[PDB]
Amino acid sequence: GTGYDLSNSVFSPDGRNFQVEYAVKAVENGTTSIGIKCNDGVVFAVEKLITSKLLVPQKNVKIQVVDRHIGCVYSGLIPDGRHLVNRGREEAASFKKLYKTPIPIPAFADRLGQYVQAHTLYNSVRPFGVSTIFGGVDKNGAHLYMLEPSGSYWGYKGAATGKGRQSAKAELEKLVDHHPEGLSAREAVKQAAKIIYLAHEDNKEKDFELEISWCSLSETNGLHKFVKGDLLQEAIDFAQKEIN
Amino acid sequence: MDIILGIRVQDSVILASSKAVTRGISVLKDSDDKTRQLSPHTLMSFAGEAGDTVQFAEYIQANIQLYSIREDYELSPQAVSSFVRQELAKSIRSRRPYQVNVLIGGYDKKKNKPELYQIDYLGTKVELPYGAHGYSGFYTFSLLDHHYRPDMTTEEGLDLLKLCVQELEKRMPMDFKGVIVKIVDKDGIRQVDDFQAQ
Amino acid sequence: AGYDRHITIFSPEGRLYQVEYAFKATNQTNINSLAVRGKDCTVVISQKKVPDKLLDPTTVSYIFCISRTIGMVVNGPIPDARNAALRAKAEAAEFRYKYGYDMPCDVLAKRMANLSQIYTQRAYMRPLGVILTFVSVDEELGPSIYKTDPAGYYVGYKATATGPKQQEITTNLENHFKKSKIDHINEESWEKVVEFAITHMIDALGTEFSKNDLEVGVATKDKFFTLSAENIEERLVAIAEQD
Amino acid sequence: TTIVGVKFNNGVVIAADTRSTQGPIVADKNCAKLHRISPKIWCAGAGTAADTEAVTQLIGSNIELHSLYTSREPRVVSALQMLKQHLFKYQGHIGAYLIVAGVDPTGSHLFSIHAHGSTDVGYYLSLGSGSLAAMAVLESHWKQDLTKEEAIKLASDAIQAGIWNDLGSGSNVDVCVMEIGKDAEYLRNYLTPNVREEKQKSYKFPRGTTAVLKESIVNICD
Amino acid sequence: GSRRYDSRTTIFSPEGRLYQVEYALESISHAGTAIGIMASDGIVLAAERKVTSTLLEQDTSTEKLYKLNDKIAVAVAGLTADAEILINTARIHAQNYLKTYNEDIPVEILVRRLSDIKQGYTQHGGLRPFGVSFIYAGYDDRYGYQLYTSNPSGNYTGWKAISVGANTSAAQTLLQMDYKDDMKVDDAIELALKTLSKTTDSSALTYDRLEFATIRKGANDGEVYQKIFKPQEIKDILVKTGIT
Amino acid sequence: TSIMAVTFKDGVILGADSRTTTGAYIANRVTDKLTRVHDKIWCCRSGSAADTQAIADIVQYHLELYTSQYGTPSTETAASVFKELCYENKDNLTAGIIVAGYDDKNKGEVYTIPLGGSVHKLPYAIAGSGSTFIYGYCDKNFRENMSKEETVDFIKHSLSQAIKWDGSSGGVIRMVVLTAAGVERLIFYPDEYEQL
Amino acid sequence: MTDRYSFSLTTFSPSGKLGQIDYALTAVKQGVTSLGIKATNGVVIATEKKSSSPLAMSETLSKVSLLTPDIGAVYSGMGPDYRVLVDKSRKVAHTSYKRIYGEYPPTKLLVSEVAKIMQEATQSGGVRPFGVSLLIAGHDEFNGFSLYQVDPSGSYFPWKATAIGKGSVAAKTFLEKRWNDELELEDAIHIALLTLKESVEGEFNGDTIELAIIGDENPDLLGYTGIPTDKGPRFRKLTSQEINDRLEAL
Amino acid sequence: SDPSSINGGIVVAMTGKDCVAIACDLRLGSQSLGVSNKFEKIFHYGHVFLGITGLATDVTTLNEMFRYKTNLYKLKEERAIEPETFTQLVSSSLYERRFGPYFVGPVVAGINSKSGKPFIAGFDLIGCIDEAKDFIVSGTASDQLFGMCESLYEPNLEPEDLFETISQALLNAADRDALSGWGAVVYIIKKDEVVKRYLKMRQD
Amino acid sequence: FRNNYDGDTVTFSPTGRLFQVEYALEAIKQGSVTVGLRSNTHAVLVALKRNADELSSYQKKIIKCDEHMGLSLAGLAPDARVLSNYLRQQCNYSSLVFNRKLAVERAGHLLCDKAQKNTQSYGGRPYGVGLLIIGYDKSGAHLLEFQPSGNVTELYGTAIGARSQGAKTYLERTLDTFIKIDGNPDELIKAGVEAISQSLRDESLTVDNLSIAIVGKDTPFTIYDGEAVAKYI
Repeated sequence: GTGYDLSNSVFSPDGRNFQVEYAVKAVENGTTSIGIKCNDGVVFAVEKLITSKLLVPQKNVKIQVVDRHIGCVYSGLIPDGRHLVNRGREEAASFKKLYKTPIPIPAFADRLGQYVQAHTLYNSVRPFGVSTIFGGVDKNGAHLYMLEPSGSYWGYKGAATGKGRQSAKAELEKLVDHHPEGLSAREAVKQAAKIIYLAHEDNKEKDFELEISWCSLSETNGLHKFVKGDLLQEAIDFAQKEIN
Repeated sequence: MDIILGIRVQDSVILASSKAVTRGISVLKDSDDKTRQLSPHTLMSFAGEAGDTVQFAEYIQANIQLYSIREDYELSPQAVSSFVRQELAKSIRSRRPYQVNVLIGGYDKKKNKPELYQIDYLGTKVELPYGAHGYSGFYTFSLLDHHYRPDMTTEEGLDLLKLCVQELEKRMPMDFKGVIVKIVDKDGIRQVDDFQAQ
Repeated sequence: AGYDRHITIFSPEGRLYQVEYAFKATNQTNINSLAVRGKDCTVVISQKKVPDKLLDPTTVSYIFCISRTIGMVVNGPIPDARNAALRAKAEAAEFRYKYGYDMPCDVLAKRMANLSQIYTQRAYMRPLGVILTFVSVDEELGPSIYKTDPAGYYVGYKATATGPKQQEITTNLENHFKKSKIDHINEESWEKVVEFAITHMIDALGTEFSKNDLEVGVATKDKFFTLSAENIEERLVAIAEQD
Repeated sequence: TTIVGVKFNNGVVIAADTRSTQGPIVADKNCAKLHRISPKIWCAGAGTAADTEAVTQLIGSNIELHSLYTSREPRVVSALQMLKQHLFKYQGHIGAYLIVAGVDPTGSHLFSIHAHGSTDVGYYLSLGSGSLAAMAVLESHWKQDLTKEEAIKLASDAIQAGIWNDLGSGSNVDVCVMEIGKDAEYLRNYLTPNVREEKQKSYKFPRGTTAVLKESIVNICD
Repeated sequence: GSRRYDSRTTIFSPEGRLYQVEYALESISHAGTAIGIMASDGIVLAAERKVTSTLLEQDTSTEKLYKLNDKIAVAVAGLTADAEILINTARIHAQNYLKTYNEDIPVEILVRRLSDIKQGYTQHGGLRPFGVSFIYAGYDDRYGYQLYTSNPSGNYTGWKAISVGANTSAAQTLLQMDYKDDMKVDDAIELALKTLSKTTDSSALTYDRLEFATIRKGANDGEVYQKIFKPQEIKDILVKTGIT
Repeated sequence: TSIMAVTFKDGVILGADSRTTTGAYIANRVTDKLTRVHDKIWCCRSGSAADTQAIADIVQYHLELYTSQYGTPSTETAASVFKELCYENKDNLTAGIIVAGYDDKNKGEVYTIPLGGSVHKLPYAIAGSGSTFIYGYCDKNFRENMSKEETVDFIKHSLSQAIKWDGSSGGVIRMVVLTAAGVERLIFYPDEYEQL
Repeated sequence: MTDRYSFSLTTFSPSGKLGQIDYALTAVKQGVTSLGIKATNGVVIATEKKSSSPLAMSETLSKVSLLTPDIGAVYSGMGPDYRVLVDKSRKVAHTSYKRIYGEYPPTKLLVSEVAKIMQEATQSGGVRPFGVSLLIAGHDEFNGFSLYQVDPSGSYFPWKATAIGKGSVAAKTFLEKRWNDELELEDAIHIALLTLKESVEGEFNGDTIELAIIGDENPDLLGYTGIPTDKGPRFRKLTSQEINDRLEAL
Repeated sequence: SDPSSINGGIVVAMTGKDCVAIACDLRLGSQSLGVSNKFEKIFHYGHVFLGITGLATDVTTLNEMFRYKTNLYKLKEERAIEPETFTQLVSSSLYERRFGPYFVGPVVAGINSKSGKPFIAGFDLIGCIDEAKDFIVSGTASDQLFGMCESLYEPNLEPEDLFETISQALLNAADRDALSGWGAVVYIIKKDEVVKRYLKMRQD
Repeated sequence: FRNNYDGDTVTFSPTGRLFQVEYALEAIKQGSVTVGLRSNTHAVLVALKRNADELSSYQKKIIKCDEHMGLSLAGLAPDARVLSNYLRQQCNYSSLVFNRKLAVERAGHLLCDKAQKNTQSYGGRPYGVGLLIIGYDKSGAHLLEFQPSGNVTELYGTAIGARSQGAKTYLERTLDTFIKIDGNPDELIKAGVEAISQSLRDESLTVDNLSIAIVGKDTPFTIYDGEAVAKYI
């Protein structure tokens, strides 16, 4: 019959979970955000629509840090995103407390993964309405990941989600082909600013604000930090130039 | 301790209980009735710890009366004493055990015979022709072992008690301020208001 | 009344649609896997299809190391796949701690199978849309293949296959055994058994593979490990010099 | 109590005396201190009688269930782990001291467990108040590679050392042999070196000697 | 959430009726007939075995008559499994009473408790009720021989003669037609068998399809006795009453 | 008990006597106080046999599960699980534990976890009732990055002295060598070390 | 999270039926045939091992399970439900009997425990009934040999002989004709093999058939000697070879 | 202080030829104060007998518990419980209270109705089973009883002889114990009949 | 359509919407208008109090949370009491435990997370009230806009409630002006009253109908009602 999409943990006759797929709709409807993995770290960037002049510039920070070496950005229901980061922070704290060592990015990924997957197992909960891009530097290098409402996640060279996910992916694939030797943290930052500017066309109606953060072994000492001031404006200029 | 005596004669059970209530250096009351009627033909006397005593007697009274209303029937004295022993036996291994000893005197209307049960705070129950809790037993058991007969009349029983009370007023250390005597028989429970000189 | 199709209760036919639909989800990944037993090793092969160029191929896998000796290959979506893997690892570590010896492959299978049986009887738990193939060289039973489905069913196999083209691979293997008359690959080295597996995978599916089209796991006495793109390449080159 | 364990070339054997006590009184002159956890896993227990028995049955029961669930022969290590973790959970309040031995798919095994939960492994072990008398014999005659017959003699001699020199020990010697390829053989009262001599007189009383007050029949039928 | 699949087993109908109770009774109506007849010197229990075969081991079988106490027994009509659940708690209840008061449990007290349990599944918990009806036959020194009946609702009443299960209407009419206050046990035994005989949906009323029990005070003693007839004992009594 | 762990040029070596007592009685004269919690992370146990066994058994379980999920654990991580167990349960434990492991990047590492539950990373550490007697000896004879042979000798000498003065120590001296080369078990007998 | 299915999934329909249980019964009907035959000196229970792939090793799976050394079980319906029911049954024989009286429970009582477990799955909140029917055969000192059937409802009955599953009707009719109160175990076994042959489509040999018996005590299967009172289990599963030998005298 | 010496009392059981005997005193006191001379310590469930020494309250409780359990056992098993089985029931019931035990010294006696074999068993307060072939003693005069039994006893005594022997053991043991005596009852048990006798003894 | 996906907050509509949250958001639109704006030295709230009858009182729209923080509400009054009371506890905890005044930005995050929890679990309902929060902390003056969806936003000014679009456009127009009104609370308030009046229709703001609050540099959050707001009408 029908009605296989009214309750969460339900399998449709073709083996799908519609509630999860509907969650994806909330994600695709969101702001575009990306992740670029450079040769010794990762760069995060996101689109901040300016609903009105009333929003204080530089004030509603989207990117979030977990512990001191991990960065998180997501598209969709912001509140759902914060909720997931809170779980990540507890998750990272519990790992460190027992094993002493700050949580390895791969282990962190599965921690978020099992949690998000858990929200597709019962009808008493709703799946997460966000796709999240996160990563950092650990004992064995840099790692970039993207997690879907289904709980699915994999490691990426470049990742994008949201409204302009297609432009971004197109651009990220270009970078990959033109840089088999790797991209540097400095370059990833500029390129990130560009990809966001380009992907902003699928929303060219409202004006936006750029936000970038990065975690690089050589640039930030493996710690997660926001790209501010001159390095930021410099990236904005590099984008504003190639947008024309 | 306080005096708690019970003696079962031919057709009734007689309970005598000291009237004194002493706290430390002062006797606070001299007319205290250490008894609760559990049902029209079942009377219970008690002695022990300052608060547990009444809390336990009343708790049981409430339960027996509740049983009476629900079943519109009066439990036999044997059944009541068993319920009481069970409650004390639970108590002994609880966090704060009831420190109460009791005598249960009842008239079994079905068997038409009086019954006397002695039960201590440990849940030790025994049926006897006569019993006592506390130090009284040390003077009254051999007394009654001498002057007691099964077929005695209620009047004979009261004289048997007078004999016990006198011995207690002569040899016991404390001034228990006399006793209150009650009789349980086929017609219920009544108090012998004239024993202060019977 | 028409809800006997949304949770795990019986339909008038005595069926459990949610369990059936779960089985359906197992093919979602469009990948086939197969396992065979050697003289004293066990091999599992699984297709690997990493389409997106933005992905890091090294982080994509449906094969798991549950314990020093147990390997698990999963046919089904990765999130349910990982939920199952984490559970099995937990079950494996606990068993060792409580009973003093390594959990046998068949015992872990029964335990995971029982767990699945529960999602089949309790309403608030949904079945996992995955089929689990566990392998090892048991200290008591030798090479072992045990597979469990969303119905809480499991059994031991001489060899087995799972995925969209399961039937093709199964009959192929069936035939080879009807021929050899033995219930295993009479080969001493695991490399040759891995080669046998990939060879018959190619025959049954009618397709050629590159080092990045497969995923391989091997179980030997006291150790289960996965092969690297290169280990595989070396394996592929070998089958090439026979055809 | 004197219990011992001794490994030989193809298995393990355990033994024990049969005395039970309450202070200076013998409670049981012939109790069995040898318990079966599974067909080929036996346990010699010392300490608080009821505790050794109860913990032995509990783990034995769980071993049977585990065996059925895994379709495998129980292993001595499993009994060892289940026992120790149980005893540890109880911070030594369960006064059990045991020697657990047996043969399983991995070979022959000899262990000991203390009330607090620590375990030991060895080729020869002894526990109980007769512990020292027994161990002195073992430390005096044990050698590597003993035959089933030699092992039984050594173990049995050790138990006797306790029976004769330890007031907490006495009566008979029980033994159980666990050989790698055969059924375990439990030898209850393998030795009975303390049979009471014939009494000097019979104290059978002439009927009517006891004064009776009253008599009656008892109803057993419902 | 779950609310979607909640049948709500404990609610009133617009007519102020309890659905599940009604439906449970509807289930009982198809169960083998059970009859209880009380005489001056005893009580009789007789039930018809629903579904039987050549291969059914009757000597070891019991699906309608259960001993609860030494002075109390019950006849069951409905789900046997559901009855066993209740039966076992009734057995415990009687022993608890005995342990507490050192006196056998008065028949009504046992019946009221069991009825209270049924009543509960009717007012709270969202669980289905027990699909069972009991005929209680017992003796105590306060009311002598007693006959009670309890059904899924948790209500109970006393009877001189009664039936539960199938064809109760026909059976009740036949009983209300030949019952006499001054009956003797043996009289009741015959009335019981005759009624079943006329209500039976089966060809003939043979011993292999019956369970029988009596509670008589065997004069040569002074105590009451429960007797759950054996296959042969029923085969005998059947020939005597004239049903061969 | 006399136990110690020493880092050297190629890794680390653990050593221990083999005596377990119940009063003045030697319940076991051939005890193995060197316990494995991971392929190349071992520990030396002292204090309560029951307590250290129960703790080691649990740490091993935690590291096994850790490995299943995130690969090989560092020596530091193992010392952390021990420490967590020892600190959190300090009121009911009597476990003096030394943690030693060999890592390819860090080479040899030693962490001592005394009674209170604190952790201390050192070049080498000594513990057990017998340790008190060799504080001066060990402080005067230890050198960093000694060779496998020099280290085995340092431990053999140190522990023979500990065994000599402490009645709670004795039997054979056991050692476990941890290097990139693998795991080597060593055993020395009274006739050999007593006359050093 | 948290199971919010605290209400019954099996309720009464207006007709008075309990659907979920009827449906469970239906699932049992679709299952492979299994049967039980009681003799004067033993009981036999058997079923067909319906291999679900020639690559699967049917020995790795047992439809006939030992519950206690004198009690065995077989079924028809959903194998996974049966499997967990076996684990619970072995455990309950311990937790509710052996640990109390130090002896295994008599056949009727264990059956009683199992039956209860099934009844609960018929009324407790959030669950469906078990989709299986069981045939339990055993022996105990004061009751001798017995054979029981337990349905998804929790109901159970004693039998002389019977069958459940796919071709139960035909099988039962056949057993009624051959059974008598004088059968010896070997006779029952023979009759069992004959009855099963009708219900088997393809191959019929010791590898596609599974059969066990509850007969004399097997001291040889004890695993130890020394205790006179311990004589060995009465339960014994026949070997493939043992089956083929009897198939030749079919 | 010692719960096992508050009330006093003793029990003893003996095996004979196709018979078993179990006896007890009738005293129930409180320290020095003798209170009741009718406190019997022997009970029975079907054909199985149980004597219990120790704290009176626990003696009564265990009796009520075993009646409760043996009654359900009969309902479910459809047969009376046997001595060997009952012994296990007693043992596990006691150990269930391992760390807050009943202060009693149980003694089981009876004839297995199927084997006809005579059976006696003793227990410590937390359940340790002592199954003797000759005799079992328990109570505040257990030392005296061990002395009497180890001396007076001999195997296969006829019911009439066993009665004399078990009575002499009990009587003389109780007379050396201030907390035992005050009357006594003896049970002679055979497959078909059970005789109860109240002995005449000192009353001091 | 919608009717099949709006029965609770644990259900997504086929387009990714959460109707129960949306219906909650509606309650705010039906509420009385309230404005919030700030300069670099002060933050102000202006609210229109609604009354039932002319015999009833005007329900309070402003709630003080701490000496440096407070808010105005639009929607279900009870839910505002619950949320403001929780904001008070968080302010309190920050002081007691850390001897630290809770930053407005943190209060916003805490509020967001609290609201969120009631949009992903069965049985709970979203909050049906909007909140404007003003405060003065170690980073100056602040204004936050809280929606029941859990979205909290920092702005220079804004307005919620019925006909709020009026005041909002006006503030979006006056921006460069009011944001510079430092050191003069009276001016900032008048800009607030001018903003709110841009959302009037029914009547005109009276003395027992207007509600104003302010917080700043050396000004503890203080509410003004009745006669106190007279000098502004």
